[PDB]
Amino acid sequence: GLIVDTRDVEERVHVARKTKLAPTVAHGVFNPEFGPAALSNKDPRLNEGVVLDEVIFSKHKGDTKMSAEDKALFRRCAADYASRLHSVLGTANAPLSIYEAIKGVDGLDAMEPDTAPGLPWALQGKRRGALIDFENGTVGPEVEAALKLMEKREYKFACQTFLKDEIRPMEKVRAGKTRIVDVLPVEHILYTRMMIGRFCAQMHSNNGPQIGSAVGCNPDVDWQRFGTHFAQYRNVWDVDYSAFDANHCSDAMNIMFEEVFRTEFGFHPNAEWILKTLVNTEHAYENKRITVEGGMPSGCSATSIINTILNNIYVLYALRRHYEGVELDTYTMISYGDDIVVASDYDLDFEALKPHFKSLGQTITPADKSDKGFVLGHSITDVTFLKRHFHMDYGTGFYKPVMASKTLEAILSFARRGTIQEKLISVAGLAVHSGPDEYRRLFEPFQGLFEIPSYRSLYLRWVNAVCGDAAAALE
RNA sequence: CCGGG
RNA sequence: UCCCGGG
Repeated sequence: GLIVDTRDVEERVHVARKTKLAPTVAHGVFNPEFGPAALSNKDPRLNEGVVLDEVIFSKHKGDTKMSAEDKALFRRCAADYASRLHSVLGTANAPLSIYEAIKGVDGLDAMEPDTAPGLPWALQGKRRGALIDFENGTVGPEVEAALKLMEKREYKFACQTFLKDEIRPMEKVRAGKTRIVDVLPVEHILYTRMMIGRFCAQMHSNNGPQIGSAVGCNPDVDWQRFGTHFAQYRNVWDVDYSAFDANHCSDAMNIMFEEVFRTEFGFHPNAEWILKTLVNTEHAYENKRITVEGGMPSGCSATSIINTILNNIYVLYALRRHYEGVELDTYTMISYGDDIVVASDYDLDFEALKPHFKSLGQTITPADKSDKGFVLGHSITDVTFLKRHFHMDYGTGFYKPVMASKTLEAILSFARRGTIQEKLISVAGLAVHSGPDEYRRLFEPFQGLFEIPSYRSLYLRWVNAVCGDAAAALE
């Protein structure tokens, strides 16, 4: 987005400063080129003379304005995808009750009861539990008063910027490219869930190529579904974006919201209104307040869904801007926010689409670094989706999500205090797909120290997970 | 609590 | 932080 104003200010929102991610015994063995993001501006691991506060917001390069003709084209694409979407999900998009929005429904998990509340509550020193009753599914006066302002479209808010405490490639650590998290007020999250929660629930439940969304999928089971779909196409592309979230233009966001969340598709009028409050935002980071036009706040309710929907419209838009007679049948895709796999029998030229995506403010590049440009004839077994390759399991003949051993090494190399046992169990569920020898090697550092699930036990669990009756081949 | 986006 | 998936 475009920074329009950055006045310094009285009140101060102090972040975090130091990581909770401490090295494990595995770190000494694998010595990964990965470490915790820089959270302090004076982190010695940083490159000298590189201030952390600058690079955080460098992603805000501007808010691409589109022509009348590009907007009408985009409107057509948004409406075309919307048609497909609401056809599959139905039109029961009436507001969720307060209770439902808090407690969730089938396809939509309940709100986190003790996550950050946002502004202005964090300046008062107050937790989510004080504002909202998560067991009961009810709200205090302050939230109800905010609820009332949103009804009448008079509600205004600020986003609380947090530095993301996570493992990053050391190049990005040293370059100070710590990701941020735009924390919205808990009431904003609540109302958004009220306005579009059922839609979201339906999306999650209906995940797959048809709606072009993997939000809600379970890679253990769904890799067989997705893998077999995409293997039917002659060409598959693995597309990377540069700062996807920041670079959604005001025009694209507004038109997408206008076409997808219409009252004629069952939504309350304020579905459109509440989503449109994400366009022009005020961000609070320490003593500064930054006003941004364009871009999606990473950490609002349904950020993943909104990004996924945009991804879908972008691909349609870019193809129709370059080629003639392009429809939704012309290709297939699945995305998860900025992450995307696209396939087609037509030999599309994604190199030629680069400028057409640029007209939206988005920079596409191939997922592999080498080979200067996009290439034809790539298959499903060459691409990364959700940091997972599609490899055929030779025991069952099903697709399994394989993570790169270097990534698993990095994950296993760091942990927060007193979680190591728990993390190992969780990560073993990722690592089983790398096969027995690699599984043994990844956990070898932890032997004698923690309980490591046997390879065999997780393999049988998985064989049941994918279908179930494949397990019931007792010969 | 862990992974992914 | 938001969702998603798994304990």
